[PDB]
Amino acid sequence: MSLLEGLALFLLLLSGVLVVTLRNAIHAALALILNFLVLAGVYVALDARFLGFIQVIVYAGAIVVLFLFVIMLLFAAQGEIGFDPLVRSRPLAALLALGVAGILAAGLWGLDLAFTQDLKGGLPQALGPLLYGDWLFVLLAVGFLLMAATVVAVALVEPG
Amino acid sequence: ALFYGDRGLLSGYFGLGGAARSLGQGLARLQTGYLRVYALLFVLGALLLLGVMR
Amino acid sequence: MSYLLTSALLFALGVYGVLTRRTAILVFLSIELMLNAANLSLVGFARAYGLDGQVAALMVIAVAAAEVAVGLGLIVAIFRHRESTAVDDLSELRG
Amino acid sequence: MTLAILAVFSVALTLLGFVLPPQGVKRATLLGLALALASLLLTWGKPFAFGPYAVDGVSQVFTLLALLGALWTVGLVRSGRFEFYLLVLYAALGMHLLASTRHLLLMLVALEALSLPLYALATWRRGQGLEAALKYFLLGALAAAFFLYGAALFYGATGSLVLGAPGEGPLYALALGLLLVGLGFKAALAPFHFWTPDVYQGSPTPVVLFMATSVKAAAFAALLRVAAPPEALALLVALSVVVGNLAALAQKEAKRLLAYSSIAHAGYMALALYTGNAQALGFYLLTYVLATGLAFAVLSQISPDRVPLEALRGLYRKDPLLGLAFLVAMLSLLGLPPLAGFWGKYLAFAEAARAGAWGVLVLALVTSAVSAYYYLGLGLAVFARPEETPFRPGPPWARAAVVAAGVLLLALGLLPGLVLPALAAGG
Amino acid sequence: MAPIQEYVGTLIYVGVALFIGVAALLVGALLGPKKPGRAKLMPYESGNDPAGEVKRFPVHFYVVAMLFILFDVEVAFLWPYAVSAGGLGLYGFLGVLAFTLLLFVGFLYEWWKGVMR
Repeated sequence: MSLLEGLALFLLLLSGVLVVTLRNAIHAALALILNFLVLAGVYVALDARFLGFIQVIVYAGAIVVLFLFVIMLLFAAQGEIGFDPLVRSRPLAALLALGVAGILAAGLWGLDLAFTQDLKGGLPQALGPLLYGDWLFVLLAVGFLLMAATVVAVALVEPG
Repeated sequence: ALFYGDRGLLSGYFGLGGAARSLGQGLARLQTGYLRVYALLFVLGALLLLGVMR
Repeated sequence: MSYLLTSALLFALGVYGVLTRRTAILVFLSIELMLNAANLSLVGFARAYGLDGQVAALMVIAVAAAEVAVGLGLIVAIFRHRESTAVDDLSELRG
Repeated sequence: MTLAILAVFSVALTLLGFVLPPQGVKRATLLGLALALASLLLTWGKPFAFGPYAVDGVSQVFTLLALLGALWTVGLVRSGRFEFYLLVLYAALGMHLLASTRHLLLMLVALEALSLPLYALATWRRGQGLEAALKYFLLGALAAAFFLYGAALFYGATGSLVLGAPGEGPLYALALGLLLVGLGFKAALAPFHFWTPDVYQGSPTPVVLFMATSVKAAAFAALLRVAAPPEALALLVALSVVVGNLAALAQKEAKRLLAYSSIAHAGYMALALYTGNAQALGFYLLTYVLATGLAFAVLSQISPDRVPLEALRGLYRKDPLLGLAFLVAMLSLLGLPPLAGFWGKYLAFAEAARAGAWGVLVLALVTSAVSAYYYLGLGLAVFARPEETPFRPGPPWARAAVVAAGVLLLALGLLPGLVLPALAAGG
Repeated sequence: MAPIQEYVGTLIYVGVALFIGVAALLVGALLGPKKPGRAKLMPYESGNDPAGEVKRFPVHFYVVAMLFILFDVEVAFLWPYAVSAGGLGLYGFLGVLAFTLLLFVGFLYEWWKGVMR
């Protein structure tokens, strides 16, 4: 737990800080990939394992690779061009950032929960009957969402 | 005298109409058209709400 | 519990990104980071409330993917012909 | 099993449109939507739940409204791309799902389902339409993030991702807030309203008809499902009505003016949220949807891209019936007697005062009077001398549609004791 | 399930592999002639410009990627069924079939339109 746990959560926050900070888009996205690795690790430590592995495969493997393809296909690595920096906004942007943590912090403060259930590690073995099961409708809805997504995305490009 | 006073009264009411109009376009000036502007105004509003909730 | 707090923090970070970023794409990424903050919190509470938050998170990932595909499609269409994306370059619509 | 019909037609027409002329596909999509509404009438008083999916009186009324809007918006659009129908179909199902469940995550998936295809419907490709589409997608995905972390925090304060779970103190409060954020954005309540002016003005008019009716409908439908507290309600109302009407004053453009006005209107409907009567809200949205659908059908018959306020003028001379109908729409949206808009407004105000929230009700009402400036600034603008203006005077489709909608409006202004008897259980 | 014990072994494996790779890089970097000159650093082909100037790339790579994300999401969902399958009975199979056919209608659409494009 805490020995490495501190380390892993620290690495998470650090990574996020990078992805929001670095004005190299590639560097950014890549930092987010690092993030997804650590996050998947923490998922597993948190007894969610399958979700961790799909997190790497889809989120890290697929999604951000499509992203990377986009920023490689369009350049944009040097995002900060043509400006309207409106610098008076950076500390105001940073200000608002602090607050959304504060409000969540408060709601989670003085909150104790029973983080003890025998999840048995979130292997898909026990997840399947939920997926096709209680969540089957949510699933089919999702699938439909994906189909609609593909046709949308296709008509969205489709120069003619 | 009282007549002109009354006329002036009517004109002052017009004054309020224009005050609401003005306030309105200040509120319409609130939207610049820059997306970052809309995003910041957005988060701002939301924090205002969550503040109200306690 | 540390995890839920960190998820909230990550959400905050993604917020800072979205407000800061000049380019569309990096805004979108910050959004993605927020989404995952959500997923992690879901995982913690799943471990607390018994595992439905996990499936939740999965569905979420799928949702995210769909909107990623669509959103990148839009980002491409809007500035394919057009030069540097910077989101302030479109001011035509004003109050 | 309206859902069945919807999924079936969408999935089928997807591949079918390869083999069909785009018009054939239009005929198809139209047919499908109307059939789904038919199933809705035949199920009145037959409420049906399956999964997290649940059809009740509310789902019934609000998707009646939504389906109506979808049909009207497809009526106008003759583009020879079968997808410009398909997307509408998708979106419609998405809205149905949104109104039909208490499951926060299914609600999320439903939200993506309805919202993603509208982003693509935002492109006539006119240079604004890309700006509109952009703002819409970015702000939209942001709100996605919020409603999602909200569902996670609801699952946080309590064992369920389904609404109605018992609920804690401050964490529960926080979670309900995070659900309220996305669900509020989708309804154009202030100060989440910023997109509304830009997107209505930017998107092609008929699409905007679709949005401004169906979307608002579905959104309030899902909103009633949430447990929202009085103080927040007060805030949202106040801001919506104030900024809505005030900024609407500043509006030189019909669509944008209508956007701000619609912010004020979301503000008014939010009062029903105090008691969540839904017979009352159902009614309000019946009246509003009819009037607005009408209004944007007319704005479509002017120009798809943009309509300025003067363009509305002299409309009476050109077509008498459309002038009159637009007038009626302006009055129903004003909430003046004897129109159904007055009974919808009244029903919301009645639930508001019933909840004993007075100052809020008052402000809402005052700035609702403010709204009469632009509502007459249009409704009467109908009678002025026509300036040089684009006019394409419709098919029978549109004439009979707009007039029918108006007549349905005023009919229920005088006899809400027809439909109002059952916006309830369905007697 | 299976122990946490092995996964830590996985972390080990990663550490060992990473260490060996870095060691290889260190041998490369340390042992060489080293002679930067303007000519050597310069990309390729003698008077150069192979890359030249190009205004971005075919979207075909984007398309392949977006396809891949969606179909991979499909597989990410298909995995939990693939394990508990005979356990989920005919109705499970029927659900998975529904989902699969849905996304296959997706693939079939984008095929008949195709991405030669």
